[PDB]
Amino acid sequence: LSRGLPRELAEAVAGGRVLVVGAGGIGCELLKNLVLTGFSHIDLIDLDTIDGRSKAQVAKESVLQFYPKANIVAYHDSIMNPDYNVEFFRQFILVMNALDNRAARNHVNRMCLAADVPLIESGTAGYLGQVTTIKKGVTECYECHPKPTQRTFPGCTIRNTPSEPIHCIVWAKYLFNQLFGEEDADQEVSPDRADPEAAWEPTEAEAISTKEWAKSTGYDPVKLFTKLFKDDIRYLLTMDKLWRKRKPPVPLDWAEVQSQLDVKSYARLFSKSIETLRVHLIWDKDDPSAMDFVTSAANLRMHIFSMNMKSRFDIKSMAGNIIPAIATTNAVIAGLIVLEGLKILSGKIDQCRTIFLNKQPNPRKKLLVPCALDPPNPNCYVCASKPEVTVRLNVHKVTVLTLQDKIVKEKFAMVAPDVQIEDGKGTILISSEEGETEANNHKKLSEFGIRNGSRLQADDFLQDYTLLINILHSEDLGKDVEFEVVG
Amino acid sequence: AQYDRQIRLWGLEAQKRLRASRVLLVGLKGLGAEIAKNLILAGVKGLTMLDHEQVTPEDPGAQFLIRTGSVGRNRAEASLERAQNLNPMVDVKVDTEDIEKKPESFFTQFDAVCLTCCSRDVIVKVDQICHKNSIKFFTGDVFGYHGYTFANLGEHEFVEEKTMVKKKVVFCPVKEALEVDWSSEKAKAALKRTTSDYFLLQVLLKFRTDKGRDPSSDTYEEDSELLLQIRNDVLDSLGISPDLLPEDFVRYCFSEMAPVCAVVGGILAQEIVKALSQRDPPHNNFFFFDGMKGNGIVECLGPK
Ligand SMILES: COC(=O)[C@H]1[C@H]2C=C[C@]([C@H](Cc3ccc(C)cc3)Nc3ccccc3)(O2)[C@H]1C(=O)OC
Ligand SMILES: [Mg+2]
Ligand SMILES: [Zn+2]
Repeated sequence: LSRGLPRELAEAVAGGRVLVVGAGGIGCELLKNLVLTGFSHIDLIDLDTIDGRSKAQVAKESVLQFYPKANIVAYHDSIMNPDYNVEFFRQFILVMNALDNRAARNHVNRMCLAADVPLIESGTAGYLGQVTTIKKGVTECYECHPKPTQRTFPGCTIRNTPSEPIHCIVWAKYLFNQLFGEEDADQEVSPDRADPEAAWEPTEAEAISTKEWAKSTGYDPVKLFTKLFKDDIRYLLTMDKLWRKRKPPVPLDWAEVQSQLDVKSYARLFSKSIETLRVHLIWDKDDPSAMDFVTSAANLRMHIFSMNMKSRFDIKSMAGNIIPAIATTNAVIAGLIVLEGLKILSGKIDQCRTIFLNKQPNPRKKLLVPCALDPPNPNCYVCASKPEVTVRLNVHKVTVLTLQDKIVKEKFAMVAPDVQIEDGKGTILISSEEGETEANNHKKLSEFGIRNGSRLQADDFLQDYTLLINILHSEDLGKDVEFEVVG
Repeated sequence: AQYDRQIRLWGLEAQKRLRASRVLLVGLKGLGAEIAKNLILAGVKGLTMLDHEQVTPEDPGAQFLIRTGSVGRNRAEASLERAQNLNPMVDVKVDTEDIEKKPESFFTQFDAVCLTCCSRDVIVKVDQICHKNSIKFFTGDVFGYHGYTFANLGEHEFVEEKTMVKKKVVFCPVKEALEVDWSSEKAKAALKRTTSDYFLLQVLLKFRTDKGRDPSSDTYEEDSELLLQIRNDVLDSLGISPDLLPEDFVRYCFSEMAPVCAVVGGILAQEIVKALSQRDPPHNNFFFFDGMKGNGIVECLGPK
């Protein structure tokens, strides 16, 4: 044995090349566990691109401070770049995901299926977490069953350094819970002076709650715009260590932004939803005054930290599974991930399990619950053989551009699609090569003969993925729905 | 409903109680390093890292808090700089004296005590001192793919959400938890439902007592033969079939693995956090982790 591992397994770990997709989330804990376990050849990549610099390169610098003899290969291009093709993924015996972006996780899932490389997926949600292994033809893939978007963030990011844009919607949802709901310490919105990155030193005079300052004030909307959007922001500026590489925020004044998505109107909506809610609690995403309070409070913070704001329909679509993070959950999940990787490097993929991390023991005293990996879903539209879907739309109103961007790229998560019509002639609708089918984007689908029952063959050659799309013409739906997937 | 608001104000005070708690951590090896990192990041007032051992040439070159090439100096001293950098608000003290030679007055300054890499006699003695001073007691260890945590919180009260109430949970001393009478008829039934990791802990504690060390990968041949002998002596002493712990256990309980340290250290540190803050129910009283099967089992052994 070598450090508890067999001699053959320690050699595979030392010579094995693994890929970590994502520098944030569990990535920090995962990089530590990989290096301490003995993984020498580690590749790190994220979703950003440069012309410091990328997140992977920044994370590599901190790793070498803990262990200079580590062989970290950091990439400064996004994993979504077409250069990272199947041949790139085939270099690794193991891929571990640390991202939470669904579109990128769908892409990595398809790349690992095409490369026949095991993919370890995971998720966190407060005390809860899970780890599973994806292998082509053996287990179900990441898209065999739909899964909600993970919106679990540490309190340090939501309160002090919110990197746009979902972190402000979480801050607005935390603000709703503190003022008009069950006050919780995990959902505080005040500046986090306990953030280890802040290195908060007290002043000379320093020798408080958000709901209490609104209780005695009687929930004054103009006073709540104060303190929360100008005094807390100016208190974030007193923590100097937070604004060395990232741009600092600028406060907002009520007497100035009101005198001169719309910018100055969201401040008016912020004061309108507070008066309605104080007359009326559990947050409801279908409530008129609740969603208006979140939309106004989030967009106000998105402008304070310098970024393009978002519409109300986009705020409503998000803010679904908002669970505050627990740092120990990442440490537990990251440890399980490497444990599952050791089984894969041992050639014992049959010993891999889906492991659930529970908050409290189940009826059988299990806090960590393993279960057998499920077989591939025969109805999965991604990993099944010759997958097919049915799309209901109006062929006379839907343009080729809408088919390209909203249906094939957005809904079906294709990066560089090629779409042709199964009409015998192989009529080309969409080409992944720029400069070919741009003149089709404005045309309606019916201008190419697409009618009820027409079949479109969508190919994404980067993902090695082919999807047959059956068209169901329908003039119902409504003037707000352009398409919908059957089933 | 006047008592309802008394609980609400005491529930939001859980974070202030955590930021005001001081913790003693004994043993800064693989498991202790993870526990220290999680507690320091959690924001406790202070953490005292006590370790009398020094970095040996047999220690792995790649370590969390100990810089490469620190063979010769105290393990707690070498861990100080990296541990303190995790959170400047936490004052991290370093102690180098033997834990077994410390006076009882030394422990009174702490709200919680967590022991790693300690013998059974030290584990019981410290748990008795902590119960004598109303100090929350924890212990844990890792070995191969397995790990364990134990908690003795005495009579512990906390706040749990239904929608929020207060409850009380009674813990038993570690001495009673480590010597369970299996001759009762009801105990023999629970014996069928008790994970074998509990007896794996008994075998390894007896190994650490006799050999004065944990099983080592270098001496795997002689150690695995002794472990097979100890499991026969211990399980016969308890009136249990030695086959309750399968013979192949010697293959998965050697050395300390980094992923197992992260799992056990994550569960243990979170139990310390919820105990110091008196929020959410704590595990009563054992947690056993099997890295090969992916099992994390909570057992209540000791009472009755
Ligand atoms: C700036 O943070 C980061 O970029 C991350 C990223 C880069 C480095 C980092 C680190 C990775 C790591 C590799 C090897 C060894 C022996 C230890 C750690 N993990 C970590 C996790 C939890 C507490 C501290 C450190 O993983 C992490 C760090 O240094 O945290 C401040
Ligand atoms: Mg790619
Ligand atoms: Zn699938």
